Amino acid sequence: MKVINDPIHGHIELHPLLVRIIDTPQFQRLRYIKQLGGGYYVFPGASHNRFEHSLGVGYLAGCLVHALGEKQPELQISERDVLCVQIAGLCHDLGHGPFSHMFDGRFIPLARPEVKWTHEQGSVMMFEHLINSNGIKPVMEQYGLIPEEDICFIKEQIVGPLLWPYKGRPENKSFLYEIVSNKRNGIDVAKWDYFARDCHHLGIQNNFDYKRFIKFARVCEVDNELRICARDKEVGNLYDMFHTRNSLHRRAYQHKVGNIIDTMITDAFLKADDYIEITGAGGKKYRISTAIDDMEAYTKLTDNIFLEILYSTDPKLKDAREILKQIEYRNLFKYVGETQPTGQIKIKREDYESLPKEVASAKPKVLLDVKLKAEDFIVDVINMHVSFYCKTAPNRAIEQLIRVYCKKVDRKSLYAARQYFVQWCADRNFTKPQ
Amino acid sequence: MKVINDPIHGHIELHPLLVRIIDTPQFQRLRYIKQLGGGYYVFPGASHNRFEHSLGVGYLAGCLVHALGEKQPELQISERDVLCVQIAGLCHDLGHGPFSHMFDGRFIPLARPEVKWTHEQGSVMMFEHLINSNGIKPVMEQYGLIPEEDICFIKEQIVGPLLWPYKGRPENKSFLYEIVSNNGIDVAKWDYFARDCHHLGIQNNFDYKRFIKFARVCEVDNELRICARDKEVGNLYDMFHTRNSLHRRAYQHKVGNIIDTMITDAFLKADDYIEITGAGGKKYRISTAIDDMEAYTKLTDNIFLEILYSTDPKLKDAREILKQIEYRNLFKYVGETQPTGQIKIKREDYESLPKEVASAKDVKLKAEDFIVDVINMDIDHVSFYCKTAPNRAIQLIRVYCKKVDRKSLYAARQYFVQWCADRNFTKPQD
RNA sequence: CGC
RNA sequence: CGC
Ligand SMILES: [Zn+2]
Ligand SMILES: [Zn+2]
Repeated sequence: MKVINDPIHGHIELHPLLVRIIDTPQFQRLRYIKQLGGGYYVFPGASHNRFEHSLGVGYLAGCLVHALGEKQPELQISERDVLCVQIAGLCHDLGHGPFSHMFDGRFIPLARPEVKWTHEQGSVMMFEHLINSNGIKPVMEQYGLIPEEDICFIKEQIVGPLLWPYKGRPENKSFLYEIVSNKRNGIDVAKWDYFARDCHHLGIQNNFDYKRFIKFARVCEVDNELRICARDKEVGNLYDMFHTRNSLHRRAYQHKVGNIIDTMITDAFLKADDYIEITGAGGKKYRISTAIDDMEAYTKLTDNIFLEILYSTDPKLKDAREILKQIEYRNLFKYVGETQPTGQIKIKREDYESLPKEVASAKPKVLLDVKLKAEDFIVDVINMHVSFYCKTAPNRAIEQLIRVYCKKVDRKSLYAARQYFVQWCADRNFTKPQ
Repeated sequence: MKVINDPIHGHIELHPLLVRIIDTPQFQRLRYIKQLGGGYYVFPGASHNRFEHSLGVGYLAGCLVHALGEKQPELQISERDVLCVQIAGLCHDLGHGPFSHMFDGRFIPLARPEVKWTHEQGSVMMFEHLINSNGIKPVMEQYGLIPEEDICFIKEQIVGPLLWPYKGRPENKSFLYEIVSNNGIDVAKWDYFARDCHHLGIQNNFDYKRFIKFARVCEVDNELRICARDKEVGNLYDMFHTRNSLHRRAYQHKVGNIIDTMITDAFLKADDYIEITGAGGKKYRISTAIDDMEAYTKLTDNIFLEILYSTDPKLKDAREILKQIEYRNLFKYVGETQPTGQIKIKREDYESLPKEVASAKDVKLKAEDFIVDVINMDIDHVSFYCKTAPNRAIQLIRVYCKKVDRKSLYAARQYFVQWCADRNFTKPQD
C-alpha cells in the first residue's frame, strides 16, 4: 500500500480503498479550503488546508480502532470495521465550504436565514456524490465491504443518527461511533489531528501526546454502554490536551483581527452573491449561497472564489472586489466591543441577519452628531465527562461571545458605534461592555 | 513596531516602512503561490506559500545586518542600510510566478524560447511596480531613506549588477551585498531550509542563530566578506548536508517533478485562451503577463483552478490534464541521464528535446508522447576567522511518457537510451 | 488592529 | 508509480 509522509504523523499507510476515495475531485477539493479560514491573514504559518487534516483524521481513526482491536479481541473488530472508520475519518470534512467554518458558521446564515445547513450534512451529500460519480461501491465490495450498510455506517459517524438509534452497527459496537467525532464529550481523533497540526503551523506548543493515549485506551462497561476509556494514570495527558484546546481558541480561533477578517470575506461574498455563477449538474447555474444545493457545483466552490472576485473586472462585482482590496491594504473593519448573553438564549443563526438593525435602532440618547445605518455595523456571534479505568480492574469504571465592528473608521462613528453597542446590550440584557 | 508570530522564527518585529510594503496587492500576491510548486501534490505538509517565506527572509536579513553593525561599529552600518537590506529580503521573491520555480524554470522556456526571463527580473519589475502603485517613495523619505539611490541598492541586492559594478552602495560596504543572496550562503537559504524542513518533516541540523551571532566581516583579498567563526565549521557541514538532503528528497522528487510537468503542459495548452487584463485594458496571456506587472499581479496559482473549473470548450485539453492530476493518472517515468562532460542543456533548447527523443530510434511514439525535464541545482569560497585574530581569515535530465500501456512504455525506454547515445549522455540504470 |  |  501507499505511504504519505506527513510532518505530524510521519509515514501514513493508506489502504488501496482509501486511495481511490482520495483520488477524486470531490476529495482533492479539500486542498483549496484553508483549515483556519481567514486566520491565515493573521498567522502566516496557518497555510494548511482541509486535505492534510483529513488524511490525519483518517489515519488516527484507524490507529485507534486497530489498537483497540488487538488488545480486546472480544470486541470482534473486523478489518471491515477498520476501513469504515478510516473512511469516515477521511471524509468527515468533505462538506466544508470556502474558508471552512466561516462558510456554514456565518455566510450561509446571513445569505439564506431560512435554510438550515451544516458542513456535516454537506459531508454526507458530498460523500454520496463522491461514491456515485466514481464507482466506489464495486471497489468497496472488492475489498470486503457491504455497501448498503457500510455506507450507512460511514454517514452516521459523520452526521449522527437520523432505544438504540443507529442502523449501521448494532449496540455491541457503539464504541465505534465515538472515534471520528464524539458528540458527548468532544474527545475524538479529529481534535487530536488539528490540535497537533494547528499548533505546528501557529507555533503554539502542544503538550498532549496522542500516541500514549491510543496506547492505553480500552473499551469498558459504563452504565451498560461500551465506551472508550483512558487509563486512570493518564489524567495528566488529558489535562494537557484541554489546555492546548483552550490556548488555540483563545489565541487563534477567536483572534480579534482574524474574526474581523472573516466577516470582511463574508461581506464581500454577500455583495458578490448575485453575480457569481457556478455551473452545477445539467448546466444549471448556482450562486455562492445556492451551490450547497447541488453537489456538482459545490465541488467547484472553494477558496478560489476569493481570487475570482479579487481578479474580476466585472462592474457588478466592484463592491465585492473593493471589500477584498481593503483586506490587502489592511484597512479592516474596526473593533467596537464585546458582550455575553446572560443566562439567555443562544442567539440563533436565523437571527444573525436582524442583529445589525437592532444595533442601529438602539437609542443612545446621549445624542451626538453622527448617526449610523445597519450596513455600517457588523455583528459577530462566536459559538464555542471522561470515564477512566484502573489497571487492577480493567473493565470496571471509576459559551457565546458577541462582537460588534463598524465599517466606518472615523473617530466619531467609532465613538457613536460604541454608544449604540453599549445601548444595544442593555436592551437585550447583555453584560456591560468595557 | 508591529509583531508577526511565525512558526520558524517566533516573533518578527516589523518597522513601519516594511508594513507599508507588505500591505500592498503586489506583496500579498505571494499568499497565492506555493513555495514548492507542484511538490504539494506529493508532500501534504508543503502547503506553504511564498509570502510567509518572504517575511522570514526580511527578518533573517535584518538579524544578520543588525548583529554585524552592533558588533563591528567600524563598518558604519546605518539604519538606512538595515532597512534597505530588510526590504531586499522582503521583496527578493516578488517576481515568482504560478507554482514558483515551475514557472520560470520550465514554462516560460517552453512557451517563449526567445525571451530570457528570471523571477529575480520579475522581482525588480514587481518592486518598482509596488513602490509606485502605493506611494512608497514619500514613506521611504519620512523614514530617512534616499529613494533614488536606495531603490537602486535594493534592486541590486535582488538581481545583481548590470572595477566596482554596483552603484547603490560604495565598495566599503561590499559585505551588504552578501546577505540576501550570494558562494551560496545567505539568509534566503536559511529561511527555506528551516521552513521546508518544518513542512516536509525532514530534520534541519543547521542552526542559523549560531551562525548569525558569531559572524564577522573581515578583509579577504582586498574585499570585505562575511566570515564565520572557526568553531562554526561543523554547523556549515550540517548546512551543506541538509541542503543536499532537501534537493534529493524533495526538490528532485520523481513524482513531484512529473506533476510539475503536467501543470506546465496544462498551461501551454491553455495559453492561447486565457485573458488577463493588464495596464490600459490591454490583454495578456499566461506567457506574456511577465511583460506587464499589472497583469502579473493577477497571475497566481489560481490560474490552475480557473482552468480546472472552466467550461470553455477551448480549454478542454488543458482542463483534462488537470483532471488527470486529480485522478492520479500521471505521466510515466522512463529514465534518468546526465550530460557528463558535455555542454549543459540550455533553456532555449527545452522545447526541441521531445522531438529529438521521437527522432532517435511494433508500437511507435511521437513527440506528443515525450516529456523531457531538465533538473538543475543552480568546501571553498567560505572564509573562517579565529578568536585571537578577529580581522583576518584563513544537471539531471529525465524523460517521461504520456502513454501508460506497457507496450508504449517499453518502446519509449529505447527511444530514450538511443537518444543519450546520440548526445554523449550516460546510459541509464534500472 | 498579523502585540 | 504521494515508498
Ligand atoms: Zn475535522
Ligand atoms: Zn527565496
